[PDB]
Amino acid sequence: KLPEAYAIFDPLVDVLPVIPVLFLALAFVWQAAVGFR
Amino acid sequence: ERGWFDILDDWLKRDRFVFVGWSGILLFPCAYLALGGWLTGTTFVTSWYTHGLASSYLEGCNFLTVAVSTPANSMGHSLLLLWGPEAQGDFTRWCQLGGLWTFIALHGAFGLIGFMLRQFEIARLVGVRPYNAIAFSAPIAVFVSVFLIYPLGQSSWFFAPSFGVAAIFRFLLFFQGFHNWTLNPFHMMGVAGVLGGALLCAIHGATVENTLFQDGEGASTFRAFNPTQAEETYSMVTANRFWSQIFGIAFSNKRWLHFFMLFVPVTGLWMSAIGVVGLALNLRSYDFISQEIRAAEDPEFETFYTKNLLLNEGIRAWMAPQDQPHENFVFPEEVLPRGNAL
Amino acid sequence: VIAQLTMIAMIGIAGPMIIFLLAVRRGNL
Amino acid sequence: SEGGRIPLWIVATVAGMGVIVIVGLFFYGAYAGLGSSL
Amino acid sequence: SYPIFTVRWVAVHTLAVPTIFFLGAIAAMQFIQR
Amino acid sequence: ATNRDQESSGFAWWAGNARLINLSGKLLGAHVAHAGLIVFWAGAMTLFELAHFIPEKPMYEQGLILIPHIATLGWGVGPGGEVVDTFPFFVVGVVHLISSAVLGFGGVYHAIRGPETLEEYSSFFGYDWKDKNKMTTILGFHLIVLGIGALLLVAKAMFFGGLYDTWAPGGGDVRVITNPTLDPRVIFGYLLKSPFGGEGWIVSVNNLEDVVGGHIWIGLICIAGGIWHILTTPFGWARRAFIWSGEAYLSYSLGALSMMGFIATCFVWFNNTVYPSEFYGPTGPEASQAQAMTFLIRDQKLGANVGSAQGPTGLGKYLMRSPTGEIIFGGETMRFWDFRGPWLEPLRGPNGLDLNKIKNDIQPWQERRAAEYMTHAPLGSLNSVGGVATEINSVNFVSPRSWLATSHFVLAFFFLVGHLWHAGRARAAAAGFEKGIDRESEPVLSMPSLD
Amino acid sequence: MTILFQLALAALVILSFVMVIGVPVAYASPQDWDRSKQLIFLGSGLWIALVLVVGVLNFFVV
Amino acid sequence: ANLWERFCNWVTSTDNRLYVGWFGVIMIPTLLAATICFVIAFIAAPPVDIDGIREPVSGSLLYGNNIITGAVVPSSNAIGLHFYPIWEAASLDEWLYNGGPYQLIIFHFLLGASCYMGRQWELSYRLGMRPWICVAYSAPLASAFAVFLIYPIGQGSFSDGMPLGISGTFNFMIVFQAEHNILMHPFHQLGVAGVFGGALFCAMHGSLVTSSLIRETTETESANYGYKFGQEEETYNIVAAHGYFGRLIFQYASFNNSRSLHFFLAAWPVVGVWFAALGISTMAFNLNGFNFNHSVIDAKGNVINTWADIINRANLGMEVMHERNAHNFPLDLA
Amino acid sequence: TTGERPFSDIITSVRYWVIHSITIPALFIAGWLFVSTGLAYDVFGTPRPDSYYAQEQRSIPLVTDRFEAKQQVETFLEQLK
Ligand code: CLA
Ligand code: CLA
Ligand code: CLA
Ligand code: CLA
Ligand code: CLA
Ligand code: CLA
Ligand SMILES: CC1=C(/C=C/C(C)=C/C=C/C(C)=C/C=C/C=C(C)/C=C/C=C(C)/C=C/C2=C(C)CCCC2(C)C)C(C)(C)CCC1
Ligand SMILES: CC1=C(/C=C/C(C)=C/C=C/C(C)=C/C=C/C=C(C)/C=C/C=C(C)/C=C/C2=C(C)CCCC2(C)C)C(C)(C)CCC1
Ligand code: OEX
Ligand SMILES: [Ca+2]
Ligand SMILES: [Cl-]
Ligand SMILES: [Cl-]
Ligand SMILES: [Fe+2]
Ligand SMILES: [Mg+2]
Repeated sequence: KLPEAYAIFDPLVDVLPVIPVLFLALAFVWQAAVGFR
Repeated sequence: ERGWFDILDDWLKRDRFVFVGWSGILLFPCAYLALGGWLTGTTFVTSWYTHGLASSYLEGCNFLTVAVSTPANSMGHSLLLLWGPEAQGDFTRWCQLGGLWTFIALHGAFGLIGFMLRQFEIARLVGVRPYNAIAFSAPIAVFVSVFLIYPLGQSSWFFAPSFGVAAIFRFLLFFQGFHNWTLNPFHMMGVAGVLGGALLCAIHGATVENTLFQDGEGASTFRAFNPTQAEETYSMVTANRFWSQIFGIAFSNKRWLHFFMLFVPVTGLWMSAIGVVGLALNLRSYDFISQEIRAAEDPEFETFYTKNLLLNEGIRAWMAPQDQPHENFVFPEEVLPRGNAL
Repeated sequence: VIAQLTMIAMIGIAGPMIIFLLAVRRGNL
Repeated sequence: SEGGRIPLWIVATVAGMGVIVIVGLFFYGAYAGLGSSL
Repeated sequence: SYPIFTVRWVAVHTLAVPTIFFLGAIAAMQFIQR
Repeated sequence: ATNRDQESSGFAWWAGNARLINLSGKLLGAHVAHAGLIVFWAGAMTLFELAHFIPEKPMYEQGLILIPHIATLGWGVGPGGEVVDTFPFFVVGVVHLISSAVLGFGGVYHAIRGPETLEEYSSFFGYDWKDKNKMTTILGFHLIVLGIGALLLVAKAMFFGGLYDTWAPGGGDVRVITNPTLDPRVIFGYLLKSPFGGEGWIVSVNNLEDVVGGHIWIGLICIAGGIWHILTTPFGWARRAFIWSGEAYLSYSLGALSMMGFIATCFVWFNNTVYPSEFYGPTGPEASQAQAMTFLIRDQKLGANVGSAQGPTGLGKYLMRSPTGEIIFGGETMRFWDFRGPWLEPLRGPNGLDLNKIKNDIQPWQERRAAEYMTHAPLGSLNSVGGVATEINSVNFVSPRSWLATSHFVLAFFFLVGHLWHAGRARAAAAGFEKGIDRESEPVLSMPSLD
Repeated sequence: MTILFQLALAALVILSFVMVIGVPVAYASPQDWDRSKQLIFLGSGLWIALVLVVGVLNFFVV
Repeated sequence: ANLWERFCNWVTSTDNRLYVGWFGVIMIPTLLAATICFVIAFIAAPPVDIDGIREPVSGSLLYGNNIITGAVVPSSNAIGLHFYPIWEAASLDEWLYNGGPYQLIIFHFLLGASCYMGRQWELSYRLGMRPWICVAYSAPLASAFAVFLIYPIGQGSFSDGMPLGISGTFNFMIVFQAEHNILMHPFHQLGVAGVFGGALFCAMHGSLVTSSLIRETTETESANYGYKFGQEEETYNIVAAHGYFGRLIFQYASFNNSRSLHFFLAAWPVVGVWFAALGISTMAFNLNGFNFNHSVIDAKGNVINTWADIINRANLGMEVMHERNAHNFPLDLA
Repeated sequence: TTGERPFSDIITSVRYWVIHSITIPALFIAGWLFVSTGLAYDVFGTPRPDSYYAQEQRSIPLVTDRFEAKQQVETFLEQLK
């Protein structure tokens, strides 16, 4: 467990590792916005 | 001569987003019901009364384990029509008896007929030779041999494949244990046709893609092709030299190449079908008699063939009681075949 | 439970929101 | 009314996110309640 | 200019209508407990 | 928007990053932002692991891969690898996570705001792929950096607490390394060892003195090589041997990474020194051997004379000989006789497993350990159901050794594929036919027929 | 001290979210680059300060 | 030209009936060695103690096998991953008993086929072609590596590498299913999508091209004579093929770009087979197929079987029977 | 093209979404209720988790006669008290 002081951030800490994957999907959102030119 | 038939013919062949055709009258309802039956069964319907299995999302199965399962063995080869003598018009009871299995099998069969008729009809309208339908004869031989003839040869529909991922896996293993199907030269020719087909697909695609003429300025080379162009987009001569030097032989005739691409996987599937017709009757390639005579007399003689048979014996004994519940098998622990420790 | 989902909602919206803001502002996409 | 007002890239993004959410729910369901082995 | 109700419209809906219904059913199933 | 469509750049969107090949500023951006992604994952994943961490279950029962890496370095753990303080894990995680912000800031800046090309801005940071001297120079900076890294491992081991040593006398513990192996016959002796069974190449390293000394050698070698490449330009033979282009250099690096990935797969699978079984779980060999040990102990307690017990095949039921005569565990684990681990070694004498020590000297901790390892063998399903394929649901377990090995095999393979792709392409492009065959100059057409 | 910690940390998270959205939008935005640039300096400096504050306060709350 | 230079020019010559090349310089001796040893062993090798339990298995024709049952048998479990060349044996009789031919053959073969791939690159380069045919060949090659080298490495023994024979192949498959539940593994499933899909698309492309051949011949001659090697014009009408296929499904499901189409023909089976290989190569380290044994449970807690449980019973049969004399302890841990 | 309005026109129009922002959630909710009200069980005859066995029974309710199969299922159902 994290030190007690930080416990309120547990749900946040649970989500963070997946964030890099979000960058790959963002490339595709971006490209769609410029028509895959 | 402009009567109702010709007017209907006009309507059926309109160049629209999804072509209909006369064949569409057969194809569309039958395909729709087959897909819908499967989706409906795998989502909502049990196999508790026919197999003693959960088989739907509703019961807690996942995509790999859902199935529309075959009817109980006691149904024999009943068409199991909803208005039939078994279900008697009762939809709930019909689902519980496995009527969706025959619904899907039969509507699916008529649907495949519809699709091949569609290949013919469209070929005829557009003015091309009908080799696509011809090639589709192999899926038909497979579906008919595996889903109809095979269980018609056996005790009941129960032993047909059930429509599901894991259920199909069970079909594979059953065929190994009971039929020694990997030993069958018809199956083997099937394997050669499927893998040979995949090989041809890959090697042809890659060859075309790697003997392309530079027909544009871009480093991405897809745009440098035009559907209407007269010219070959890649060099058959360079392809030929490369393969002649790499592998010793090469294609030189493109027409023969493409025909061969039809011939290989189509012929493979047809051969597999023939072997399954044999298995409908338990007419197996199970043993080599010479092997068995030698092995029975000589306790030091061992081949991969005898080893595989011991595996099959394990499969039959350990899977039968739950896989064939109508037989009410009770195999006491002490009769179960086992090697040391395991 | 709702917390984790809330996080992934703001975090998840962050990316598309950037593209949207630039698209509206005729930015250098 | 007329096609165009809602940009296609946004439609694809929202639809995609929806797809991700539902499949996510199904994977959660693999670990809870029926089919969970528990 | 363009029609609305076509053969294509019908095909599209015969697939899409049951699909969304089914997906709602399967979603509810995820909260069923033995 | 310079070069950001297919018509101007020559590359479709799905090969869009190839538009960056000659745009040093933006390419710098991509690299720095990617580094940011890596560091981000390290931080975030560490904090996730720590949040889910129960200090009194073994790490390997909890799906941890980064905490084991930290604990191996001697941080947070004590005798036998028990967690005594989780604070260093927290520190490692938070610090990586914060650094990732700095990296990403730089990456985004260079990628969309800064100079798109660096050459006009600075001769120092600017480069042409085809400038061999500049390439060897940047290469040199980076070699010095790597050397420093290896030396940081050394400094940890020798001056800042030491490392976790599964082989420590009296039981595994954190230990300061005072006498690193400097002798080149040992160090490079590992390099010339066969990779086959009982030898195992560099994967066979089984003590921290060798590990540390090895890192001293690699540190000095990398710094020296870095200096060498800063001070020189490629010799004629090298010039005629290689393709000199960005895509070529990338392909070379892909080959290197693939090789390294296969290597790491084998390391995590077989090695129990730099991947301590306390943190990662037992190796496959280890757990198999441990089963044998477990039943020898049980049956011998029952009164069995395990040395003379003939199994069904005629080979010893518990004990047999290796093809060179050493006493080893029997049954299928006969394959794993090269296994070595601190719980087993006290039973080993000059000719292998010793019957007297077996009969008289097996301690309760050895029995415990062998049970533990036998029942945490690296077998399990994709949905993390522990045990053989036929085991029922109940135990939520897939060994970290399996996760790491499988992941790195998949990655190494795809990286070999990438090497072939980019090497082949680099050749074709340097020669000028990567876009296809010239209809008016088809080479085969000017060649004599084969027959 | 605990309250100061809690507020500093929440502040850091919020500010990080603000920077994560605003920095790439600003960098790629045509108009108003001067005010944005200033704001990015300000935000970066404050961000660093907050990391250091949380770092220090950590040892007085745990 | 000096001698070394002439030799180099011959080796890399584009005019040899079969291309040699530098990769070929390694490929040729290795493939010959494996081939010659394999033929002699297949016909004449005595039985081999594959599982190291002094229970020799006969693989050769002269020792009671036919083409279907015959094999070159994997090396002994007593050997494990140890390198066992001829010169490590006290005698050829020993070498043979312990399964030495297997190691000789698979090592020479894997090297030689690796060189075959390289050689495909090399000739592509000498001929001014694009280079990626070799990448396609990486798919079957990786698969051979998986079953001959990676799986043994993971399991700790060449005795668990695939046997060089037909029935031995089936044995390997059945045991693999018992030990890894490969059918329930998504990488194997992608493999099947890859080969079924490949066969499908092969037939499809064959049939469409054949359907759209342009009339160039009479009825009393093969249509094949309507194509001549090296003619400049395409031999079928792709616009017609697409007109057909786009109407068979819908317009935007058919390819109108030949380059795109052929790329797809390359990619689908190649990627699928890459995953097949990775399935074997990761199950090598015992990360196995999905396990849903007793996943479905009723309100009291009774197990409600699914098709996954029936699969489990079959797998149990295989498991308890395989290598019936080789296990002394309750868990099969490799 | 074949005459019908291009899909990309349709699904980027305001009207499409005015209709479908109602029709799509409505169908989804209907499917949910189909399960949540328990109707699905009764329509298809799927056992609820408490209806596979009676309290002390451990034998599957396997159908064993073709023509009286319906009555057998009814009897099995009655046996769950
Ligand atoms: C149009 C394509 C088509 C085809 C080829 C089929 C084919 C089939 N359906 Mg399917 N079905 C379809 C569309 C189709 N269906 C549609 C659109 C629906 C939704 C309503 C269904 C819903 C459905 C259900 C619920 C079931 C079937 C079933 C069947 C099977 C049994 C059919 C039968 O016995 O008919 C018999 C009738 C005919 C063959 C009609 C022939 C017309 C004659 C020649 C004209 C003369 C009639 C005469 C004058 C009338 C006198 C009647 C009087 C004495 C009372 C068969 C495989 C059954 C099944 O699959 O069981 C497993 C089943 O239970 N179908
Ligand atoms: C690690 C993944 C990665 C990275 C670092 C890059 C980086 C880059 N890509 Mg590539 N790309 C990728 C994956 C990646 N790409 C993938 C997966 C695809 C396939 C979809 C592509 C397809 C592609 C194409 C077709 C092109 C690029 C181009 C580029 C370059 C210019 C980007 C641009 O002008 O956008 C402008 C975008 C915006 C203005 C929107 C916002 C962008 C920022 C970076 C988002 C930052 C969000 C982040 C959370 C902010 C945190 C800040 C905080 C630290 C303070 C840049 C160096 C272009 C190029 O080469 O031009 C020379 C180009 O044409 N990419
Ligand atoms: C080196 C890579 C690596 C390894 C060995 C692990 C290992 C682990 N992770 Mg970690 N993780 C990683 C990267 C890795 N992860 C990444 C990139 C993320 C961000 C998404 C995470 C975020 C994360 C979370 C949030 C959690 C884990 C957890 C775990 C544990 C359970 C994993 C599991 O059940 O997987 C399930 C298996 C899969 C999801 C299968 C993935 C199959 C991929 C998609 C195939 C890809 C093939 C190839 C790359 C594609 C090539 C395409 C081709 C055409 C070229 C296990 C120890 C869990 C845990 O126990 O924590 C304590 C957990 O909760 N990880
Ligand atoms: C390897 C990564 C890398 C490289 C090669 C560059 C290179 C450059 N940057 Mg960039 N940048 C980076 C990462 C990098 N940056 C990062 C991580 C950030 C976020 C902090 C930035 C933010 C940034 C801004 C805002 C600007 C630049 C600018 C520049 C240019 C001017 C450099 C100069 O004159 O410094 C002179 C040398 C020094 C000031 C000494 C630096 C002392 C370092 C930082 C101490 C640490 C060294 C140590 C080895 C680091 C190890 C890190 C590791 C643990 C990760 C130059 C092209 C300028 C530019 O492009 O103008 C047009 C500019 O305005 N950079
Ligand atoms: C020869 C290089 C080499 C080797 C064999 C190792 C090996 C090891 N390191 Mg060390 N290390 C190195 C360099 C190396 N390292 C460098 C450069 C750094 C700074 C980044 C470190 C920093 C470091 C840390 C902080 C730690 C380790 C740890 C370890 C151990 C576990 C990790 C592992 O499995 O890596 C496997 C190693 C590899 C996959 C690399 C093999 C490289 C091959 C042999 C050569 C490739 C050369 C290249 C392609 C050719 C150049 C081109 C030229 C010919 C023209 C393992 C014994 C851990 C440890 O010791 O725990 C106690 C640990 O905590 N290393
Ligand atoms: C990432 C690290 C790296 C990279 C990419 C390079 C790259 C290069 N080096 Mg440098 N070098 C490095 C680190 C590196 N070096 C270090 C750390 C040192 C200190 C030892 C040196 C000392 C050095 C010297 C003295 C020279 C180079 C030279 C070169 C250039 C030609 C090298 C070559 O042809 O290799 C290809 C390798 C060969 C041609 C060797 C023959 C082929 C054999 C059979 C390979 C067998 C290896 C085997 C498979 C490895 C497996 C493990 C094994 C140990 C058992 C090339 C630019 C040369 C140069 O041009 O200088 C100006 C040169 O003379 N380097
Ligand atoms: C650490 C931290 C942080 C950070 C964060 C971040 C860094 C974030 C990022 C974020 C992001 C970065 C996001 C992104 C997202 C994305 C998405 C969400 C996407 C999606 C996509 C899709 C859905 C797609 C679709 C499509 C298209 C578009 C086209 C084609 C088709 C398809 C369908 C595929 C914060 C601040 C919280 C604070 C605390 C701590
Ligand atoms: C270029 C480009 C790209 C990419 C990008 C990128 C990749 C970026 C990155 C970025 C990054 C890489 C970022 C990062 C960030 C980070 C952050 C922002 C962090 C923060 C942190 C914090 C805030 C912390 C907190 C805490 C503490 C301190 C304690 C404990 C708890 C917690 C966790 C809460 C793309 C693809 C889109 C495309 C276009 C172009
Ligand atoms: O060797 Mn051939 O098979 Ca792979 O697990 Mn263990 O070892 Mn034996 O038993 Mn199961
Ligand atoms: Ca309950
Ligand atoms: Cl066996
Ligand atoms: Cl054993
Ligand atoms: Fe073709
Ligand atoms: Mg559930």
